[PDB]
Parts: sequence; C-alpha cells; structure tokens
Amino acid sequence: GIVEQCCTSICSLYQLENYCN
Amino acid sequence: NQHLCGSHLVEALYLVCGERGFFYT
Amino acid sequence: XSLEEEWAQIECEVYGRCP
Amino acid sequence: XSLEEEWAQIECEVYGRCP
Amino acid sequence: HLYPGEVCPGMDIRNNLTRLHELENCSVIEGHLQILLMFKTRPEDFRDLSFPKLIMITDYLLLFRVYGLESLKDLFPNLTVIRGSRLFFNYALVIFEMVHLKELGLYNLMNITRGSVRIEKNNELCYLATIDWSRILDSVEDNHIVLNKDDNEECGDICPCPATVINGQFVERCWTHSHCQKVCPTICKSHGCTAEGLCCHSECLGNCSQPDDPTKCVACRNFYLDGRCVETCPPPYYHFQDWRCVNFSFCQDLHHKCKNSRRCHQYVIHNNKCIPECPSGYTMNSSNLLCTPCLGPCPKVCHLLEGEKTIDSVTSAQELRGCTVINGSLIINIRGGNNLAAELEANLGLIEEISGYLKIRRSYALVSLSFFRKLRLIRGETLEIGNYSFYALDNQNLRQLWDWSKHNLTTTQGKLFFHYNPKLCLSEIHKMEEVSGTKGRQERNDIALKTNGDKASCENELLKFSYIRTSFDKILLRWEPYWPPDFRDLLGFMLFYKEAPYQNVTEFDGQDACGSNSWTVVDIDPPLRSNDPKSQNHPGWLMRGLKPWTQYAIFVKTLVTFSDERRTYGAKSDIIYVQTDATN
Amino acid sequence: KVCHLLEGEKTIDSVTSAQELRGCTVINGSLIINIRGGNNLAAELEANLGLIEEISGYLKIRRSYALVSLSFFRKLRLIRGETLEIGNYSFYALDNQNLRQLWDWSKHNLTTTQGKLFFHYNPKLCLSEIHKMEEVSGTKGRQERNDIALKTNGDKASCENELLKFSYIRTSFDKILLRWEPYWPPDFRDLLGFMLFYKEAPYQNVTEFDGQDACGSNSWTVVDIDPPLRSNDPKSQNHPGWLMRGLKPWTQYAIFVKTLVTFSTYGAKSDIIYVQTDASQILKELEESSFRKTFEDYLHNVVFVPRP
Ligand SMILES: *[C@@H]1O[C@H](CO)[C@@H](O[C@@H]2O[C@H](CO)[C@@H](O)[C@H](O)[C@H]2NC(C)=O)[C@H](O)[C@H]1NC(C)=O
Ligand SMILES: *[C@@H]1O[C@H](CO)[C@@H](O)[C@H](O)[C@H]1NC(C)=O
Ligand SMILES: *[C@@H]1O[C@H](CO)[C@@H](O)[C@H](O)[C@H]1NC(C)=O
Ligand SMILES: *[C@@H]1O[C@H](CO)[C@@H](O)[C@H](O)[C@H]1NC(C)=O
Ligand SMILES: *[C@@H]1O[C@H](CO)[C@@H](O)[C@H](O)[C@H]1NC(C)=O
Ligand SMILES: *[C@@H]1O[C@H](CO)[C@@H](O)[C@H](O)[C@H]1NC(C)=O
Ligand SMILES: *[C@@H]1O[C@H](CO)[C@@H](O)[C@H](O)[C@H]1NC(C)=O
Repeated sequence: GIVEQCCTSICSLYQLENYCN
Repeated sequence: NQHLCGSHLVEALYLVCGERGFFYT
Repeated sequence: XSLEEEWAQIECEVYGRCP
Repeated sequence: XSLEEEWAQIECEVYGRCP
Repeated sequence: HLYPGEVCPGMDIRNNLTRLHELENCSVIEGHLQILLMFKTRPEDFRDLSFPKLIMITDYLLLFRVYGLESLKDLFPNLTVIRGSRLFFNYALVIFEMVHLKELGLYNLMNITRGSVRIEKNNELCYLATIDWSRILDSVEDNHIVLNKDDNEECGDICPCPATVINGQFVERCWTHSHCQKVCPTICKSHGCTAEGLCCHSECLGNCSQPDDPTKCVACRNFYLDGRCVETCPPPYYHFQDWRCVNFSFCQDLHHKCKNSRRCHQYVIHNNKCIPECPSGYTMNSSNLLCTPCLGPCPKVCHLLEGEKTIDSVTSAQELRGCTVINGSLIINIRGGNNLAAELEANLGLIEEISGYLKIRRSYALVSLSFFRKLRLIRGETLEIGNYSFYALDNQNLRQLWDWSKHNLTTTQGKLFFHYNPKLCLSEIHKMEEVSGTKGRQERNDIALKTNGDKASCENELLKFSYIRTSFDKILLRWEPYWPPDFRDLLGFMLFYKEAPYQNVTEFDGQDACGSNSWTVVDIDPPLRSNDPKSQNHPGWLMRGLKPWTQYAIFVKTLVTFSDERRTYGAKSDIIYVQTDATN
Repeated sequence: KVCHLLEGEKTIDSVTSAQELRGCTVINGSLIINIRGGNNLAAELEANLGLIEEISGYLKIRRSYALVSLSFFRKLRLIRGETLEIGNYSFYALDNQNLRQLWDWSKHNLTTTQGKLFFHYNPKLCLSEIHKMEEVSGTKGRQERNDIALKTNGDKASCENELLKFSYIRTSFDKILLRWEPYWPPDFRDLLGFMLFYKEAPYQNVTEFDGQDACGSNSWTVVDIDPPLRSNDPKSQNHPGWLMRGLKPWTQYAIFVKTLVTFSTYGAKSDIIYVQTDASQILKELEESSFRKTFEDYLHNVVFVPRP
C-alpha cells in the first residue's frame, strides 16, 4: 500500500505517479 | 527523495497529480 | 521585539499559535 | 518478650543469623 | 414520507465535485459515502450544492481533505442515520483534515447504529463541544474527536436550545448557530419525537414527520419494506443488507448477474436473509438459490492475499466474518485504547482453523485472545519467520489467551513465540505449550522468561501468615513455609507493606511502581533448608519503621527462578490489614 | 575510614541500610545493591556511598528499581575482584529496571580489576554505557568473557540518539528563549514532542542523570513541548523553540532538550548547555499518538489506489 511504498520506504516519482489517473 | 508520510504524503501526491486527480477502482 | 513578543511571533511561526 | 527478641530468635531459628 | 427517493451503491467522490451529482436523487446509500481529496473546490462550489434527499447511509461516511466545504448543513441537511453496517476502520462518521470546515451541520443526524465518530485535524471546526454525542451514538468513549479548532482555540458557539448535563454546566447543545441539537425525552431514546415532542412509532429510528405512524417516519430502526418500517421481513421477503426486504426475484436476479459476469457475490439465501456467500457448512442447491447444509464438511474457507491478513480494526476483522477456515496466516494488530473485543468476537469468533501462523503484535487494548470462540488449529503450513506458528509480541494489556480450562487450541507444526506481553502470565503461556502440543514434540519455543507477565500478579499458590505479632512501631510477621518443586528456584520472598487506613486496598497489580503511596517492597532472602521435609522453618520478617495508631496492608510474594521446567510460578498471600499498637 | 564488612557481603536495600557505610573510604568484601524505593531522598544514597573508592569483592546490583544512575558512588574507582560472584563476575547488574546511567565515564575511571562483567536485563541501560564500562574497566582489553546480552539490554530505551545543537540562546533576567536545530525522525509523526530539561546549576559539572531516581526525586524541571508544525520544504523547517519562564536573575541554568518519540529508537538529545540568564500514563499518550498515526496510515493505504 501507499504507506509501505512511500512512507515506510522511499517512493520514486514514478511510484507516486502510479497512484493517479 | 524523502519519506512521504502523514499529510505530506497527501500534499506530495497532490502536487504530482494536481488536475489529473487521484485514482480509484 | 521583546523576548516575550518575539517568542509569541516564533510560536506562530513554528507551532502556529498566534496572539 | 519483645518483638525484637522473638525476631532475633526467629533469625537464628530460620535464617541462622545470631548476635 | 419514508425514503421517498432512490437507493444507491457505495459512493466514492474524489478530485472533482462533479461526481456528487450521483447523490442528486439518492435517499439511502447502500455503501460507504467517501467524499475526499477535493483540493480544487472553493466555498463557491458548495454554495448551491445540497442533497436533502439523503437520509441514511448503510455503511460509513468519510470526509477527508475537502476544501471550501464550510459546514455539512449545506450538503446533508436531512441526513439522520449512518447505519455503519460496514465501517471504515472502527468508525462510521469520519471527518479528517477538513481544512475549511467551520461547523458541523448534520443537525438532523440522530443515530449512528454501529461504529464510532472520528473528527480529527479539522483546524477551523468549532461547534463540536456543543454536540451531545451520547444522543447520537451509544459508544461515546470510542468516539475520537481531537485536533480541531474547538480543541486549539476559543469558539464563539452562541446558539440563541436543549441543554444537557453531559457537560459540567448547562451548555446548550447546538450543531450550528442556526440549529439546536434534537434532544428527545429519555423514554424515547432511539426513535425520537415530532416537533411538538409526541414520540414516534417504535420503528422510527431518529425522527418522524407524524407521530406513532410507521410510514410517516424518517428512518427504520430495523427494516424498510414497501414504504413502511417493519420489525422483520415477512415471507417471501428475504432480508437484504440488514436494512431492507427484497423478494426472491430480486435476489435471483442479483445472483445471476454475478454469475454471468463479475466485478462479485452471488446473493444466496440463508436464514431468511440474502447474503454474499453461502455460509460455512452450507452449499447452494438445485439452482434454487437456497443454502442447504452439506453432508460432509464444507467450511467457508477464506483465502488470504499472499498468505497474510492483518486485523488492525473492526473493518479488517469484519472482512473475516464467518470465515470458519483461514487459508492463510493471521496478524492481529489492534491499536488504540479502545477495546474491540466484542467486534472481534462477532467476526473472528467463528474461525475454527488457521492454516498459517497466528500473530498478535502491538495489540494494546486486547486483554484476552478469547474473542476467537472456536479456534482449534494453527496448521502452521506457512510460519512466521523463525518457524513460529503462534507469535505474540509487545501486547501491552494481554492478560490471558484462550481460557485453557475450556478451549483447546492445537498447532500442527511450528514453534511458540512470546515476548513483551507484560500482563500475560507465563502460567497462561505454559498451559498453551501443553494444549498446543508443541511441548509434546519438544518445539524449542521462543518464549521469554522475563518479558511475559512481569507486570502482572503471577503467583498461583498461596502463602498464609502463620503468626502476626505487633508493637507500637514494629510488626513481626511469619507465614507458612514455601519452596518450589526445587527449593533452589526460590530466590527469596518479598514483603509488601503500605498504610491502609481503610481496608479497601486492592491487590498488587504487578507493576512495582515506586510512587509516594505505593507498596514498600522488602526483599527477603529465603530461610535455611532444615530438619524434616515438613520444612519446619516458617519464614518471617520484622519491620521497625511503623508508627502507632496506624493500620497497614501487608502481603508476601515469593521470588522464584523461572525455567524451561515451567513448574515454578510462585506463591502470594492475600492482603492482611494489621494494626500497630498505640502509645503516647 | 576503612570498612571491613563483618558479613563480607553487604546488601544495601534502603537509605537506612546504606548509613552503615557512611564515611567508608574503601569497602572490603563484596557489595550487593537492591535499592528499591525511597522518599524525599535528599541524595542520601550519594552521601553514604559517595566516599567509597575501592571495593574488594564484586559489585552486584539487582532488582534495583529506584536507582536511575550509579553516580551516587561519586568516588568509586576500583573493584578488586578479591571475591568474585559465581561466574567470576566483578560487576553484576541484573534487572535494574530504571538504571539509565551506569556511570559518567567522562569523569569516571572505575577499573573492575579482576573477573568478568555481567549485564542482563537493565532495559533502560544502554549498550553504549555497558561497552564504555568494559573498556574503561579493562575487562574487554583483558579478554574477559563479559556476559552482556544485546537482547534485553537497551530495549525500551532511547539509546544512541542523534545530537541536537542549540542554535539560539536569548536570555532575560527571568526568561530564556531557546531554539535548537530542527529534528525529525524518518517519519515526522514519530516526533510526539520534545522535552526540555533545565536545572539551576552553578557548576559546569552537571550530568543528565545526576540527582535523579525513579522513585520520583528529580532535580530537572522537565518541560514537555509539542511538535512543531512541519514544513514540506526541508529548508523551511523552522528551528523549534521554547521560552522557559520564571527564572532568577544572574543564575546559571544547566539545560538540555530531548526528543519524545514513539517506537517503530529514532530520537535526539542535546548536550547540557549553560546559560547565565541576565544580570503508566505515558504509555497511554504514546499509544494515542501511535493510534492516530495508525488510522492516518490506514486511511492512506485505503484511499490511495495504485492504478493496475
Ligand atoms: C441508535 O439506534 C439503534 C437502533 O437501530 C439503537 O441500537 C440498539 O441499542 C441498544 C443499546 O441502546 C443495543 O444494545 C442494541 O444492540 C442496538 N441494536 C442495534 C440493531 O443496533 C441505538 O441504541 C441507538 N443509539 C442511540 C444513541 O440512540
Ligand atoms: C436522477 O434523476 C434525474 C432526473 O429524475 C435523472 O436524469 C438522473 O439520471 C438520475 N440519476 C442520477 C445519478 O442523477
Ligand atoms: C419484487 O419482485 C418483482 C417481480 O416479482 C420485481 O419486479 C421487483 O423489482 C421486486 N422488488 C424490487 C424492490 O425490485
Ligand atoms: C477439548 O478437548 C477435550 C479432550 O480432547 C474434549 O473432550 C472437549 O470436547 C474439547 N473442548 C472444546 C471446547 O473443544
Ligand atoms: C578483607 O578482610 C580479610 C579478613 O579480615 C582480610 O584478610 C583481607 O585482607 C581484607 N581485604 C583487604 C583488601 O585487605
Ligand atoms: C574463575 O577464575 C579462575 C582463574 O581465572 C579459574 O581457575 C576458575 O575456573 C574460574 N571459575 C569460573 C566459574 O569462571
Ligand atoms: C560539581 O562540583 C561541586 C563542588 O565544586 C559539587 O557540589 C556538585 O555536586 C558537583 N556537581 C554534581 C552534578 O555533582
């Protein structure tokens, strides 16, 4: 989930972008 | 860049997705 | 600023508590 | 006993401590 | 008029306000009402927009980062009941980081049938202390309302309205400056009254237009059918979604939809209800869409994504409702000071077997794991790393597992693990070691001797004070001898004494607090092993710091070496109230 | 005076048991300590045990819930191992529950001259202190097979934390304004608060755990502080601060500030700084913050969906 991806690890800008239309 | 948590995950995603908006299934 | 006034300004700047 | 005297007696009896 | 408008699926409205016109007609939402992530909007966008047709959401309402929404008296003026059939987390109403929300406007809201309110981080939100949440929902304690403007600043909540004694003074209860809180006489506590105060019919959840008239009522305490509230669905109406009655052609149609193609649940009928899956031990028969009990076992196996499922709150638990077999490992991570044991019991109680490991980690308010009512097997097919099949870590108020006097839990493979369970006594862990069969196969269980139960009274044997003698300043006590099965595991005794003017002293919890009014612990090295196997050495201790005219609670604890033997738990006295003699 | 322990193996277990040792320049035989409570203590353990400089036997500390620092042994500088505890130990700390400071090794040169060290449990005590002792006390250099356990030591303790610098120190005769560096754990919500500590302290020999026990004696006027309103931009993290009130003119305060942080460990602490002015319940709060963090993390995990 987002909190494992971005909060408890480092999200690449690709990974943040993966959550949007 | 950094750990995005709390509101800052919401802010950061919003900036990435200002007019596009967030996904849902 | 005075020490007290500056702290209040700092508190608004930092913690968001403003007189 | 006296509470002290019996206590001294108890210590020798059980804990083996004597004056 | 009861629900004079459509019934709509769960609504997610995000990014753009446009989607809210899906609510234009709905009077009841059969699902969640998520409204969130609308950064782009302004109060300009919410000036017109209202859904007074909406009266009741079956699941939960979630408002999160919606901007320019100043008050919910615009959007939902007539909303009255959030049923909470499915919750968000343990919450039915959730209002989170609502940046501009000035004052809650859900004046009509009268009941939340299940789950709590969370209203957090709404930095401009006043008019919260005015609401009387006890009227809205039973579980005020579980309600979580913090970090709002009413919690940071002064709020000029003048409402020139019913005043309740929930607050210290007679504060008027008001949703907004315009709207009183609709308090209704104590006798009518869950169905409400008309404007003249004449109570509603017994079904009329929250409010009614015309009194004691079950079609002129705003919402149903039990069920909706054909424009009237009904206590239960008469045949041939099956109960659907726990709030309305539907005929067989309705359930049959839905069953064939999810048969024909899937987003899906075929709506089989069991126990006068319409449910997503045929329950454990039943199968659908003859294409009659009627669950019939199987011959031979046919449990409801619930299959878990990549072999793990973490139960953090009510909603995570409810996802396992009726899942009498778990084809995966289970992690319980309940957080917060609110005990969800009852909710866990409803959902996790029916789980007869777990295929993976069972892990309780960082569970705070979980006093017991007895919410599982019939868990009998931890097959350990997958295991927690370290080959564990039962894992329990950091559980801060865990006091007992399953009561081993009654329930049986076995592990087909894998070790036990127990660390940092402060109130869980090793007694209740060692009994598991036997019942589970790990000891039988000599599984090297990683159970920490001195991290489990150190903060709980653990002595199961008893010490009695053979002999009291007292002085103006001294109290000489002796008590019956004790030795563990191996006397070398006796490290000593510990005599606890305290002032006790009134004999209302409660037992030592176990936490050795050193506070000004806490137990004066005295360690006592054990007596000499001597003479007959009668152990004719009654231990004793004399205290000399006492004062005349003073009654003191005393008890003794053993102090004992825990071991893999598992047979040493120690002994403890009851509290005795002894009094020193009085001298001038 | 020299103190030959007539029992050879004295236990100190309360203030009134230590007073036997008042004025002992050295202690023959071993000591055990099991100090477990006390009231209005007035440093009465330091006074009785401060003089002691050399202990012949081993030094055993067990169950000793009240003691937070062993600095009451002000002059202790030598354990001789002329009577080792079974296992050949010369120092033995077992289950000291609130022991936070073994010794101030900067000012302490204790040498446990023979036999091994032992450290089990003592959750508050840091492995760093333990390692400092074994090298200060020669044991590790002497290849002593020291029995210290990584597990059960330093657990439930904010050990090995980052330094906080003070950036700003502006005084008045009766109030002092401080700002320290911004500090944030990897997840900023783990900053539950800071906690300032201050102490009117005429001498620059103060130590964090001096004058302190877990029975509620505390020389420090602790002032817990809310977390600052975080910036997105790291270069716009304002330096947090406090205006500590009600001081006395021309009085030198010892001060430090420390992070209050929820376990996921990640924390920071300042040095003691000196400023002359001008001429449990806690586990509920640490849960509540951890609970609101948990909800927020759940909401994010649920509301934000990765497109397939
Ligand atoms: C809200 O209305 C519901 C009825 O739908 C009430 O629910 C019952 O309340 C009692 C306690 O008052 C519980 O023991 C029952 O289990 C509840 N039944 C159901 C079906 O939920 C509820 O009490 C009302 N709350 C308030 C504050 O009026
Ligand atoms: C609501 O009602 C209007 C007019 O009755 C209709 O056009 C519309 O399709 C209905 N449904 C929604 C989702 O707006
Ligand atoms: C009840 O059944 C009839 C046909 O028997 C069907 O037309 C109707 O839609 C059903 N009820 C509802 C509320 O759909
Ligand atoms: C537990 O086990 C005993 C002995 O095998 C059995 O008689 C009993 O029915 C079991 N009880 C439960 C609640 O499973
Ligand atoms: C301790 O006492 C014994 C007996 O009194 C004595 O032999 C010994 O030398 C003493 N210790 C030291 C360091 O002198
Ligand atoms: C203690 O030390 C002596 C000398 O180093 C050694 O002979 C003895 O075996 C040791 N005993 C133990 C239990 O360590
Ligand atoms: C610092 O030294 C003085 C004596 O000059 C002493 O009174 C004081 O206690 C010392 N500081 C501490 C923390 O012990």
